[PDB]
Amino acid sequence: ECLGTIGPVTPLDASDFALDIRMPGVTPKESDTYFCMSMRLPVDEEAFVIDFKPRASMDTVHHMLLFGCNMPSSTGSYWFCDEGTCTDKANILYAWARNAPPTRLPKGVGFRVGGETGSKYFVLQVHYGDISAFRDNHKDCSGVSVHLTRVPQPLIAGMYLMMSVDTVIPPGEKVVNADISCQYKMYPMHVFAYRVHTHHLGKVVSGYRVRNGQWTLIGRQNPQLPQAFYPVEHPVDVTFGDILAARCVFTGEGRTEATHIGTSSDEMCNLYIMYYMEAKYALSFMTCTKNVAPDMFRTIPAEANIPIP
Repeated sequence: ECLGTIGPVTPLDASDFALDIRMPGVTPKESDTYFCMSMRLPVDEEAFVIDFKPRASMDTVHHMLLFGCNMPSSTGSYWFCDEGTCTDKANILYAWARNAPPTRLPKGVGFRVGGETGSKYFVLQVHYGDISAFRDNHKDCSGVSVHLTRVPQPLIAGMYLMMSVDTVIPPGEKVVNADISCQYKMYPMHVFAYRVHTHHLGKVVSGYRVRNGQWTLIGRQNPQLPQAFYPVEHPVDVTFGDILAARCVFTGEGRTEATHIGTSSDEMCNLYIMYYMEAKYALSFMTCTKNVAPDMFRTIPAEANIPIP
């Protein structure tokens, strides 16, 4: 342990405590290695994550992810995240890039963990991007501190994940569109941040809320930037009756054969939409894996198609 003697649980006032989540002194051998560790919640009952503080090496940490899950992919001290992250759904809670904004939780908003439904584990992913072979051993203890409370929060945060699966990229087609769309049928969620995931053929990912045929932008981004959470300037209310619809733009230029949307020889079109909902009607995760309203896309705004290099 990098000499740090901070302690894995720190009590705060009565109902709160901080959870130092830190790599157990690891040593990366190639630039672009993703290391993973897990931390169990110390409480069995329900708690609320209400804040984070990055503790990343200035000199080499590129990216950090924190997820919430019940079954991490390993039980050893640490592992290579290529192996997996969680065996079950890895529910993303926090993201950090060097020089990207970190996006703070709004006041009164907490992620729900523990209890019957809540994630039992945190898994931390630290991407090292920039390494010298003279570092010998080094020993890095990068991670994050997390502020938890058992004071029930009034708004609860969650992740609405949009995923594409029925789309293929014929090689050399300059522009290929992957569209996603599901009906919204829960209580109101209010969208306040978003992240976009795609492999290297992705050009731009956009996400919208369509209400009575009018599209409101949730967020838009080139997915080859640092894949952190970008804040929504004004949070978008999404409501029973509305449709959520995204739109991944790919290229097949330079490619030999058809690329699919399913490993790193595939592609992916993921849009991670981070929301809050009033506590009594809330849920921590939702997913769309379909395109139920494909014809609607002929009327999608023109900004959805314009590149962001």
